[PDB]
Amino acid sequence: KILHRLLQ
Amino acid sequence: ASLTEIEHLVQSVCKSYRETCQLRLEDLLRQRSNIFSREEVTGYQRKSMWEMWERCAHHLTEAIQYVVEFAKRLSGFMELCQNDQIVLLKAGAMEVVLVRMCRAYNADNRTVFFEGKYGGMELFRALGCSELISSIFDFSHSLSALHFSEDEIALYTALVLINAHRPGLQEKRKVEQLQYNLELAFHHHLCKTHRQSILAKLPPKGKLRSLCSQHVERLQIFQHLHPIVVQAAFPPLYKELFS
Ligand SMILES: CCS(=O)(=O)c1ccc(CC(=O)Nc2ccc(-c3ccc(CC(C)C)c(C#N)c3)c(C(F)(F)F)c2)cc1
Repeated sequence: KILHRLLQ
Repeated sequence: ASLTEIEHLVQSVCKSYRETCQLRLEDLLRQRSNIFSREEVTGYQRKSMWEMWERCAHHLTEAIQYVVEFAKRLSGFMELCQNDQIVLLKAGAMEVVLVRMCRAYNADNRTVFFEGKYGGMELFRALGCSELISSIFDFSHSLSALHFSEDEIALYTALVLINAHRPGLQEKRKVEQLQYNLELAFHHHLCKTHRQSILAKLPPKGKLRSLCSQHVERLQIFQHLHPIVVQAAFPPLYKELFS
């Protein structure tokens, strides 16, 4: 879920 | 596709890279005389395996964060679906960092920039990953012999990321199209700058794949030895990408 937060 | 369109992509990719390159090349070059002393090296070697692993995982995570930003600013990337964005980053983020690392590598004395100073591979002996470390150093040495300009690193790393062969892609054709446009941009730039000689000297995909596989394997070995350390002390993003 960290990748997800970074992308938006 | 016009020639003006391709040139526009070249400059867009180069700009995206400059804005996300982490350290300016000049700053890395200026610090090359700043080399860890024998005492500082011994200091690193006496550190515990798990502390050294944690430190390396943190710095990799920092580097990876800049690559994620590179991707976000990379023409076409955010137009791909989120599934594919994640697939490409999971498979390519570490590979990009490994390529970018040649900038911080000094081929004259075989040292790499790490925590403020330059040190050889003996610096990392506490990790217990001699084969991995020497492979990374060998890969960086091979890349250094090509004498990449910053623009070349920008274009080459864009292609390392935008790879339509990555398993798990839902919109393969869309990624294929962007990859092809970036290949044109990269190869056009090499043609214009009379640097097509480097194409044959670029390392095969398997070299980068090997490094990432070794990294994952050495992590698994370590995480078996110190599971609570990884759970408690490793960066969340690192675990998401590599565990
Ligand atoms: C990359 C963008 S830059 O602006 O050029 C830049 C920006 C900053 C830096 C400093 C830096 O973070 N160096 C550093 C950090 C960790 C490591 C490293 C250490 C050990 C391991 C094996 C371990 C995980 C079991 C791995 C792996 N895989 C990577 C290295 C180097 F690879 F050299 F050993 C250097 C260097 C360039």
